[PDB]
Amino acid sequence: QFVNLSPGSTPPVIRLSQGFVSSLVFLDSTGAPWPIAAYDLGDPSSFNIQWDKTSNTLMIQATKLYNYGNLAVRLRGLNTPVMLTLIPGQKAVDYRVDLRVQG
Amino acid sequence: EVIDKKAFKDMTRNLYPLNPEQVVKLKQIYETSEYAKAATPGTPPKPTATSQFVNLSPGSTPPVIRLSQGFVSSLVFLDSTGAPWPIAAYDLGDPSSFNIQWDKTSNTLMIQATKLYNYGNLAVRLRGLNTPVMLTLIPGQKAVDYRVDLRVQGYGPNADLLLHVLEGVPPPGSRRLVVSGGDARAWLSNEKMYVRTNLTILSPGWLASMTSADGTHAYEMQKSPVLLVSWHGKVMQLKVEG
Amino acid sequence: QQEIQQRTSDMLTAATQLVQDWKQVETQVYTEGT
Amino acid sequence: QQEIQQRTSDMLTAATQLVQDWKQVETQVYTEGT
Amino acid sequence: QQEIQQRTSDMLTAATQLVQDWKQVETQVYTEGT
Amino acid sequence: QQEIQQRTSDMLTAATQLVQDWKQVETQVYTEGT
Amino acid sequence: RIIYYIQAVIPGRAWLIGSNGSTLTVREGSKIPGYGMVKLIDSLQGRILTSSGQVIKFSQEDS
Amino acid sequence: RIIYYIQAVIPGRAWLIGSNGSTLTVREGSKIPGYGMVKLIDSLQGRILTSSGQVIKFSQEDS
Amino acid sequence: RIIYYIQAVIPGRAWLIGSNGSTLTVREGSKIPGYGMVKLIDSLQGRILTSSGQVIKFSQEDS
Amino acid sequence: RIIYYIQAVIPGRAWLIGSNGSTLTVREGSKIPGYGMVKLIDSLQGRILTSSGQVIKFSQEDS
Repeated sequence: QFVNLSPGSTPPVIRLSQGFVSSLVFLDSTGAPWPIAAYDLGDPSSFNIQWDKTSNTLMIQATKLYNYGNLAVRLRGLNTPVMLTLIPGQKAVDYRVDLRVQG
Repeated sequence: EVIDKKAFKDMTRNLYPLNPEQVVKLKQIYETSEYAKAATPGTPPKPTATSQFVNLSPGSTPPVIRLSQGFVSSLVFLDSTGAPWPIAAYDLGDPSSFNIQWDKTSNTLMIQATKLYNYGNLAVRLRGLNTPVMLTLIPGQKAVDYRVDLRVQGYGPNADLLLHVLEGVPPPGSRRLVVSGGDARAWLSNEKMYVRTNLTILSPGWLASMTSADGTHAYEMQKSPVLLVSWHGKVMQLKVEG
Repeated sequence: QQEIQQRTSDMLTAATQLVQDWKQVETQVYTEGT
Repeated sequence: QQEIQQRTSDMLTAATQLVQDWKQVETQVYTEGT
Repeated sequence: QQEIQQRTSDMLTAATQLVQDWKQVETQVYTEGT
Repeated sequence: QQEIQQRTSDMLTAATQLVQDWKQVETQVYTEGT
Repeated sequence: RIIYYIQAVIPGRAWLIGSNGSTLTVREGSKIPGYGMVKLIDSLQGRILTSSGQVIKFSQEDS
Repeated sequence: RIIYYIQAVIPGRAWLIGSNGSTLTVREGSKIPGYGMVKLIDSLQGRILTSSGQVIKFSQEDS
Repeated sequence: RIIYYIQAVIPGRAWLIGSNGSTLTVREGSKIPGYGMVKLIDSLQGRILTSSGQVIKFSQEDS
Repeated sequence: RIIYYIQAVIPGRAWLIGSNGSTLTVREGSKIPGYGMVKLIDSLQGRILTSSGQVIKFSQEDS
C-alpha cells in the first residue's frame, strides 16, 4: 500500500497475528529500499521488535490478543515522522506490509 | 474378567476429567473472557493528524493538545519557510502524567500521556529565538492527535506530480473516465487529463511524458474524445468519455 | 442464602485483580540505530 | 440505624485515601541538551 | 447426588493447569549469521 | 464389587508413567567435520 | 457567518475554532459574537448549548 | 457503483477500502458517501449495516 | 480441467494446490471455480465437501 | 511381471521392494499396478494380501 503523507491523510493500519511474524518493509518511489533511522513504540510488552540497526525491515510479533497499538518511525532523509497503527486478531493476517512512500 | 476393562475405562475417565468438546468450549469461553477484558472503554476516538501555524502575538491564545492514553504524539516544529528548527530547551508540568523521548538535535518531540483525565502545560525555548513558546494539553477527547505540525511565524536559522501519477496517486479534484478497449486509467482534473497505462500513444502528440523504471507510461493530454493508438504493429481507435 | 455473600466475595476478589490489571500502563521506548 | 457505623467505615477508608491524592503534587522538571 | 463436588474438584485442578498454558506465550528469536 | 479399586490402584501409576515418557521429546543435534 | 466547531472541551471551559482559523475559549457566562451567550457546556458527549439554542459539536470528519 | 470491503473492524470503529483505493474509517453515527447513513457496525461476524440496505462484509479474497 | 490437491488441512482453513501450479487457501464459505461452493471441511480423513458433491482429497499416490 | 518383496513393514506404512530395483512406501489403501489392491496389512509374520489373491512376503533365502 502507498503511504499518503498529506496532513489530513488517514494513517495506515496493520492486521496482526499473535505469536506470528509481521513483515513491515519500507519502499520509495523508485522501488529502492529506504533505510530506517530510528523508531519509538508505546507499550513495549505487547510487541517484540527485532531490528538490525542499519536495516529497513521490521519483523514484529504481537504478544496480546485484542490490544491495538501505534508505532512511530523517523527516517534518514525525512524530517516528517511516519505514524502507523496496528490491531491484533483479525480474519486475515498481514504476512507482508509494503509501505510505499511518496518521496 | 471384564473388571479390568471397566477399571481401564473409568481410570481413563479419572485421568482425563474433561470432554474434548468441553476443552473446545472452555477455550471458546476463555478467549471470550479475553475479549471482554480486552474490550474498549466506550467508543474509540477518531485518529487525526493536524497542522497548525502558531501565534507569537502577546495577546493570542496558546494551542491545546489532545492527549491519548499511552499513544505517542509527534509534534514537529518548523519555521515560516518550513525549514527544520530544533529546540534549545523544553520543560513540562507534571512529569508523571507524560513521557518524553527527545532526540538531541531534532525538531521533533514524542509525547506519551499516562493519566486519564489530568491536563497540563508545556514550555519550550527555540534554538534561534529569544521568545519562549508555551502550549497546553488536555487528555481524553474523542479525537486523538497522531501528528501535530507546528509552524512558527518567526523565521528560523534556515530559510513531483508526474512521480505521483506514475506511482498511482491521482491529482486531487479529479474523476475517472470510461475508455473503450483501452487499459488506461484516466483522471480529468484541470482540463489537462492525465493518462496512466502501458501503451505508447501515436496520434495527438505528447505534451509531457514519463516512462517508468518498470516500464509504464504516463502522459498529459488535452480533451479529445477520439484517439489513435499503435501497439506493436497493431492500430486501433479509442473512445474516451464520461 | 450465604451463596450471595460467597459470590460477592470471590467476584470482589476477581474484580480487584482485574482492576489491578487495568490500572497498569507502561512507558514508551525509543530506539536509535546507526 | 445500626448499619450507619458499618456504612461509615467504608466511607471512612476511601475518603482518607482520597485526601492523599490531591495532597500529592510533584515538582517541575527541566531538560537541556545540545 | 453428592458426586458433583469430587467431580468438580479434580476438574478445577485440570482447568487450572490448562488455563496456565493458554495464558503464557514465549517470544521469538532473531538470528544473524555470517 | 470391592475389587475395582484394586485394579484401579495397580494400573494408575503405570498409566501415569508413560504419558511423561510420551511427553519425553528430545532436541535434534548437529555435527560437522574438518 | 463563521461556524465554530469544538476543538477542546473540559468541564467548565470550552474551546471553539471558527472557519477562518480563529480560536477561543468560552466559560458558561460569556459573550460569543453572532451567538450571544452559552446556556450549557456539556463536557460529556461533545455537546454545547448556545443562547440562540444552537448546538455546537465537533466536525463530522474531525469527531 | 463503489463497493467497500471490510479491512479493520473494532468495537465502535471500522475500516473500509474504497473501489478506487481510497480506504477510510467510519463509526455508528456518520455519513458514508455513496451509501447515505451508517446504520450499524458489528464487531463480530463482519457485518456493517447501511441505510442503503447494504451489509458490507469482508472480501472473498480477504477472509 | 484443473485439479486441486489438499496440502495443508486444519479446522477452519485448507490449502489447495491446483494442477495448473498455482494455489489458494479457503475457509468454509468460499467460492472455487470448477467445483462451486464448499459444503463441509473435515480435518481428519482428508474430506472436504463441495456444492457439486465432489470430495476434495489428497493425491492418490501422494498421501 | 516384477516381483515385489517386503522391505520394511510397520502398522500404517509399508515399504515394498520390487524386482526392478525400485521400492515404494505406501499406506493401507493403495492400488498396486500389476497386482491390484492391498486390502489389509498384517505386521506380524510379514504377510501382505492383494486383490488378485497373491501374497507379498520377504525373500525365501534373502531375509
